[PDB]
Amino acid sequence: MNPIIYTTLIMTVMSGTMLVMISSHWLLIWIGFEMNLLAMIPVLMKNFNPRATEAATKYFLTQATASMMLMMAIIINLLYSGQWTITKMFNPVAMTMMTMALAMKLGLSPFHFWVPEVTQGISLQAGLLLLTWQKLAPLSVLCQISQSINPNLMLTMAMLSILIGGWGGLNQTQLRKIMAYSSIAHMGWMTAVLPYNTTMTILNLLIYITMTLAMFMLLIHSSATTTLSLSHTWNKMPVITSLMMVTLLSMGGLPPLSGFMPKWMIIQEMTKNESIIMPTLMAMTALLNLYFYMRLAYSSSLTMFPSTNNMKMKWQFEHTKQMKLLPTMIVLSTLVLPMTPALSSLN
Amino acid sequence: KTLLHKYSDIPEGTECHRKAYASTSIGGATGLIVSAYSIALKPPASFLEGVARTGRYTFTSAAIGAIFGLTSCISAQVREKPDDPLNYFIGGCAGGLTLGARTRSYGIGAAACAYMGLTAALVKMGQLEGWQVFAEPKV
Amino acid sequence: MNVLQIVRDHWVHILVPVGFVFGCYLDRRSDEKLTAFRNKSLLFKRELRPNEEVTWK
Amino acid sequence: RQWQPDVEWAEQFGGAVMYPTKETAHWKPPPWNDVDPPKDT
Amino acid sequence: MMSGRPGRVPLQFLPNEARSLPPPKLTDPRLVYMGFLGYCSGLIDNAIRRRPVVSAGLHRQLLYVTSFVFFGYYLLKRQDYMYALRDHDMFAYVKSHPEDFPEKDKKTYGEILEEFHPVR
Amino acid sequence: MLKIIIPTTMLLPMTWMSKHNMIWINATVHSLLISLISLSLLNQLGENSLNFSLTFFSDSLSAPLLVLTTWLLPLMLMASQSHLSKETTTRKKLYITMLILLQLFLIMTFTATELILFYILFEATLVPTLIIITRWGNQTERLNAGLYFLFYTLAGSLPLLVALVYIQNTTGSLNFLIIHYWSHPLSNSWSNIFMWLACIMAFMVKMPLYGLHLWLPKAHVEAPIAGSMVLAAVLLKLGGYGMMRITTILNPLTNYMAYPFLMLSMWGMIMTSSICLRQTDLKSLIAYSSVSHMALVIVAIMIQTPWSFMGATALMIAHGLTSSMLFCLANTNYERVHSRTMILARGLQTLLPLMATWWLMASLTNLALPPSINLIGELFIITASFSWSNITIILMGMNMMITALYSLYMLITTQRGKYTHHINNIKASFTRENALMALHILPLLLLTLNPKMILGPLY
Amino acid sequence: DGPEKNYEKTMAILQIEAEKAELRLKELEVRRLMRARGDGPWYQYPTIDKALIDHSPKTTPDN
Amino acid sequence: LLDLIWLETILPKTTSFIQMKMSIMVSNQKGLIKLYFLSFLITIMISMTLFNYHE
Amino acid sequence: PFFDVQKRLGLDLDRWMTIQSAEQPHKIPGRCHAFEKEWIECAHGIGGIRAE
Amino acid sequence: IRLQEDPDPEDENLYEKNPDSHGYDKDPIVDLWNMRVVFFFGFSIVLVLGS
Repeated sequence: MNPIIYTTLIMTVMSGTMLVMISSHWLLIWIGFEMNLLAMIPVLMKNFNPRATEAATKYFLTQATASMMLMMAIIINLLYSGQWTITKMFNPVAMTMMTMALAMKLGLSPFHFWVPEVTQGISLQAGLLLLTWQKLAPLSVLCQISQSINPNLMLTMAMLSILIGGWGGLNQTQLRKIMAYSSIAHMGWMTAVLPYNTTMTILNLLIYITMTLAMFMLLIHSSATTTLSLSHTWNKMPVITSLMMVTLLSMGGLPPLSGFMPKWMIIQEMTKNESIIMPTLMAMTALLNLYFYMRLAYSSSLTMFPSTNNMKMKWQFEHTKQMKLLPTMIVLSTLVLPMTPALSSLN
Repeated sequence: KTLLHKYSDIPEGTECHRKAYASTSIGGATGLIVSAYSIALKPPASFLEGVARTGRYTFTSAAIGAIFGLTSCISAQVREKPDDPLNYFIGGCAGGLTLGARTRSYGIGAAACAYMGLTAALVKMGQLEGWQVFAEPKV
Repeated sequence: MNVLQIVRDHWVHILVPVGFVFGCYLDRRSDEKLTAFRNKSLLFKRELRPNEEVTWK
Repeated sequence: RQWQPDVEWAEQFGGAVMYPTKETAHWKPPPWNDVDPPKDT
Repeated sequence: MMSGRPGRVPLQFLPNEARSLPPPKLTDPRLVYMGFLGYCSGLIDNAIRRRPVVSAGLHRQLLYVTSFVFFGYYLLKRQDYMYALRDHDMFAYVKSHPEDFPEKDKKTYGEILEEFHPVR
Repeated sequence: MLKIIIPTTMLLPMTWMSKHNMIWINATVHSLLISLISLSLLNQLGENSLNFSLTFFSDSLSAPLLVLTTWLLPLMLMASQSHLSKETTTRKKLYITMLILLQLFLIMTFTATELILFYILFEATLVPTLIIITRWGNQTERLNAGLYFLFYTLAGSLPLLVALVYIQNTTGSLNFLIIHYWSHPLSNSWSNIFMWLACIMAFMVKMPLYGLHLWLPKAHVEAPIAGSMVLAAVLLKLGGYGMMRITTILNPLTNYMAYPFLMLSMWGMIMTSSICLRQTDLKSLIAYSSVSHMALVIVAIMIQTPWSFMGATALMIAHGLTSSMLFCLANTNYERVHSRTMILARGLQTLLPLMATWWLMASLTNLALPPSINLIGELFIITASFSWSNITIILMGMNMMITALYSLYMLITTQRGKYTHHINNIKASFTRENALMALHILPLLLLTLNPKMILGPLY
Repeated sequence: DGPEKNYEKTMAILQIEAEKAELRLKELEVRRLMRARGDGPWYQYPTIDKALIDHSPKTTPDN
Repeated sequence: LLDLIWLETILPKTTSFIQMKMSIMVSNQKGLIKLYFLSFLITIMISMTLFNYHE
Repeated sequence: PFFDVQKRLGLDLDRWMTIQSAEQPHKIPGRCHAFEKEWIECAHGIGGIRAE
Repeated sequence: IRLQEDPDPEDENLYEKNPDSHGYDKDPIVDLWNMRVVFFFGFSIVLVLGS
């Protein structure tokens, strides 16, 4: 693509997301989702292989279906209230339609099937954008309409997301599919506390985006998309694999790392609401994510896999480009737990 | 919820036929849902193969429900203990044993006896003590 | 002899001692914000000696 | 010396999935460069 | 909770009523940890970029440190103001609703009968 | 506690900034200096605790544990520097960094005034421990050992996290002092029963309780020597210390909730002592013996008497020292014959006389020979159990008999008999190894002169 | 130092820890009441701003 | 019997086996748009029916 | 809005179409203008919880 | 060859080059000083003065 055209398409994706987050009118929110999808489709097809084309097609189908359901929910809400302002929904079935549409856009468990395939089918930069920036708009809408969501529907979808992200990621040797299933589990963690405290959702989203940015930038730095290709990285740049190991430990929520903060805060906020069984289930289920994170860490940094003879060529060469803000992303994703009370700034 | 309401409102250890019917209905409904998802995501090679898979899943789940209900209610009325989680534990283990019979495997049967019995005992405890699975927001 | 090498090589030997003194000083400051009951307990409180103004620090 | 993974250990993770069953026997690892060859013209 | 609070003007990191609280001290332990985070970021930047991690680019590590401390000071102010607001609203609500917060009648352990459980 | 914590933190910059060949010297010197400083925490008060700040405090329970940790670090360093001689400078510094991080986490864990802070610090110990085991262990089995240790601990710990935040929401505080002074009796209900289980199971799996112990043989066997030292000496004691702290909110529910655990540990001490009689791996035998002593500690904590708590404290200290000594003694033979099989190298007393003497001392302490503090702890727990129920004397006497049998059996098979004919590489004991055993054994015997220093706050 | 200092410092520690426990319970209660009743500064969810209503004379009189 | 076999079988081995089986059931998918959207129809219908959400 | 840029910058980006009692072209009235006006004037500034 | 791998090396005897080896370091001077600092700070200070 033309660098100017790619910059414009990226800016249009972000501007659709911003239109979603700054509008008080449902039509403009729908417009923002539309603009985001329109600009997003070409960045998925940037490399243009049949895998990229299929990933873009599946993404388009799911997002367009969700957008039509969202518009139908808006129209039912208007039919019963005459209201365009994004606020509590005045109709229950419109609320159900909207919740399902937003979950399908996010990729929650009953609508999760697109996330692994699309993430695998696109490049690591496209996947980084897909699993970080594309979560903002639906989650912001959900935080705005949280006072009218059905807690049972939302909590069901979140628990299923955690379970499926844990189980699906257990079987993966592809790094992009592992990232997608980790993303499903983390979206479940975000959406479980959404009925109770949207500040916890924002906190968890920020921590997850930091970890995902760090991990995807480490993968791009490594040029690895399979677990065996990553197993060669120690023999080229062991610093990258050790940083990746501490980041994976953070993703598993191991104290004293930054990834433990969202789980701990969400468990506390849930127990404040007489919710004890669900947090226990969620914390226990996250051990699956931690298991395949630990498998990746074993294959990458904690042990040394066989290398190749052609790796001696790569030793005499440096990186042409350097990932921006990667050291900051790594420090933020691992070391920020002592700063937890600053979460009140998100209030 | 009416499917669960009709099971819940009839007291424990009484009218064992009605409670068995309600648990059978819950089992059949759940098996129908799992059959729907299985048919959707792992389609058969023919309509009759799908009908057979649906009936197999549905009968397994309905038999688990009927067995759990019969054993739980009868052990409650026989011992005069309708608030004891032990009747629900016996029900869960009998459900695990009939699931093992349906899969015709002793290992699945034993593991399912343990797991489903403990689960049903926990459910009885949560009913008695007002535990919430989805707690409505308050604070 | 060779003072430059000795002070450029064994300078790390000051780190743990001075960390110990800094820990002692930080322990000192922690007590300064825990004096809401100095000379006020029902057990220990007493009148100050004529030039005395506090009972511990 | 310390045991380190060899080829037989590495190839547990080089498959299509992590737990090979019969329903994934036909699955192959995807292309190295993510591109599939063009079909019949 | 705090989204629809009255007077809460949009996109305002510190409101003007925050200037009534004491600003955080310069040697604040949290601010020093912010600076430490910046220093670790500089070290990791040297490591990833394949430079000597301790002695390469002292201006860059220094800038990491000062920018981290700069953001941390304002973050600390906003956090402290949010907690001050929380306490302010809690005390106002307890005051306006005395019936919800009764004055509990205090009793001594000499008149309170606590059950003794033997360990034996 | 900052006069202890900050010097330990300063070990990291000093380690990373020291010459490649001054690494072990510098770390050993300054960790011994920190251990000297930690001894001043043994000046305790009869009634109150040493409440330094809002976030750290010390009492007679945690001070001996802190001293044990700060003492273990230098011995670790002496044990490690042999098998890590061929490693790179950066990797040696990383190993030292892991050990320092573990010590710092343990120090803050034993002094944390708040329950959630204790939880985070006690969970933080997993990370350097897991790194040590899986990166610097010797066998392919270290990976599975790491997974077992990690997931056993976490399956225990997460329900504890839920219970702790629930307790904070209902009681208002997790502060240890507030928790003690505002103690409410725990009623008999399923809610409280499961709160008890959540509060107890993490420490149960950490000790470990018999039946939840299968991670320990793997982890203590596959780990490098320093890892085994810490895992046996200080990491097991986290469960006992935490159980002693948290049982103050579990009464009178502990009266009947402890019956399954009392039965499990009372019979599993017999079971694991019997397992030691047939272990063909020396390191595995030493690992399996930790389960029996920790079962005794479990019983002592579960019966909740002053004598039981005194015995449990003394037993934890004595077991830490003795188990680390035994692991080091096995490692010295492993570094010669490159195998953990016990009947591989026999008749070692006629080749390594002073090392055979060290072996005899270690076996005698594992025997709980009086007046060692091992015996003091075991006897106090036995007396408290006898008061709890007289029939406990059958099982505990059986256990001390079997313990004698397997300890002396290990001594006889490794040290006595005829040397192996084809093993011609048993070099003379280095000054470093003899000093390691001496620094294990001398403070153990000196504690007999002042036993109240390890008898806990109920003395 | 003398026993007095540890005694007094324990007293101050206990005082502020007890006040923090009390404040935490009170905050939880205030939160529950505010979320249930909507008469506090918290949980104020937006309603339409009434300055958006046009009160000008319309084309028809009955509106 | 106890340590190497049944204590292994009860907690860690059976749990690991269950997780592996669930992983196989969840992860192995045909990759077909058609089946995914049919399952979506099932989920949408269930949310508007017995799962009491729209009511 | 999640980020009320309009109320910070004083801009009316989409609030003009948000209700039918807002200003209309040629002052054409909404069919439920009085009803919406009364509900809005009741519910103004007391929060959604109270207004419900 | 099944892969290009180095053969397992033989363990080095600290006594072979240093009969006076204390077992701390292959270099005799740092080995001697490691022994000295270990013994002094452990026995002379922490054990005797600590006790």
